[PDB]
Amino acid sequence: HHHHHHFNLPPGNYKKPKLLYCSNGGHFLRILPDGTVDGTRDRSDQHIQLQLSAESVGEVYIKSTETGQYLAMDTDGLVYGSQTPNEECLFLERLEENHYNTYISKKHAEKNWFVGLKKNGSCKRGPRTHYGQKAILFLPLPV
Repeated sequence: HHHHHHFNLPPGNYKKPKLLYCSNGGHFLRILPDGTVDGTRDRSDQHIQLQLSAESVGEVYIKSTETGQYLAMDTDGLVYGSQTPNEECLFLERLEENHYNTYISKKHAEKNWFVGLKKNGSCKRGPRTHYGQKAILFLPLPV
């Protein structure tokens, strides 16, 4: 239910799409049509528009409005874009530092694997992410 994690939730809803802005390097979470996932500073990019949806309270899907691909994290902690929703597509959306949004792999929740962007714009691998990093901090902006 709580998945052994705090339950501080961020404000806001899923009514409209959003951009997931990463504090770390100022990148927007990007889901490439090829299943590639990274971050870009280009506000005009057509693959940064994401529609979040709540499966259950605090659990979301992050889907690309452009491609329809779901954000996901594999068994080895690699983030990728899935054509279909599966257990690797669910994330625990939580409030962080009383301000930001963090996304913890539900499948790998016990290991604290988050979605995160490096200063260079490249995704981090599950095991490389951790509480306290700027890489995991996101700001949902209107498109």
